[PDB]
Amino acid sequence: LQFHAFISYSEHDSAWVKSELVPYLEKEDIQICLHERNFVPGKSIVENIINCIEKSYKSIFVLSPNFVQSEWCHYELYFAHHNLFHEGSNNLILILLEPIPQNSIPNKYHKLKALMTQRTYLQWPKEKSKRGLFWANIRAAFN
Amino acid sequence: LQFHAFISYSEHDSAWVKSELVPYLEKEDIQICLHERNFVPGKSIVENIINCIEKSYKSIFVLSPNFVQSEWCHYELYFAHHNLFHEGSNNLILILLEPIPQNSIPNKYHKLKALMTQRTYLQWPKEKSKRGLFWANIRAAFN
Repeated sequence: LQFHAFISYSEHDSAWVKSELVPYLEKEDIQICLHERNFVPGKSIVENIINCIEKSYKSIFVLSPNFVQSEWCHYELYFAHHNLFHEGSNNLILILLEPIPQNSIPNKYHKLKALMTQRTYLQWPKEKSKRGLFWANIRAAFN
Repeated sequence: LQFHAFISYSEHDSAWVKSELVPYLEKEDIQICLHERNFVPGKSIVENIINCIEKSYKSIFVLSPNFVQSEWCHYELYFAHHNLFHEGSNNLILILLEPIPQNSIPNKYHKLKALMTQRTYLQWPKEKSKRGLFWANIRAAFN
């Protein structure tokens, strides 16, 4: 493994990932694989994603409605049968950054709906005093 | 019809579309639909796209490696069987903005690989003297 964490996210959520999640992980010596730094052309998105997933200890998915509408398609098409998304896998971390009503999810995304039904996700809290508890679950997932 | 043209493109190619393609079309009284920019709220990505396609005379796809890696998945998954992508379709216009080698395209993108195989696309030239034949081909598609 080359990375402690792969982070998969939508550009719509860029700010939150780059000001909160990424510096929090970097402060704790958690090296991150990202599409901006690691992706290479001459390779498909599928291959870059596969590289990050295979070289990383954990894979973090930053779930939001925007993530559903722009990023999930690749995972449904190519990664539905992947060990990462099999129930009882120690390496998946799902972060629900903003709520996703189940009926907002396109009906061909069968794996995404199966995962949301599982309810293993870590929810980002509206209340700023209950953050820290979020981070406690994150550090439990790693450290 | 409300629109003469739908334009599907990647944001990575925004510049070329907004400084070159769109003004060229607008100048000649062509009403343009965009699923993000001719916004409809209350809809998923799929519903916006199919909306634009059904309401427009032609559908223009601005093909680039970036388009393949960020936009095509939705079309393979939800629209592969649509009449728009049926061979011998008067209504599809493919613009090749930047080259896409066959091996960079994921093998599950069957419809895209078939379309690229037809080689009916309009290629954007590096040399500025072969433009104009390019633009003349565009206006040809539209009168």
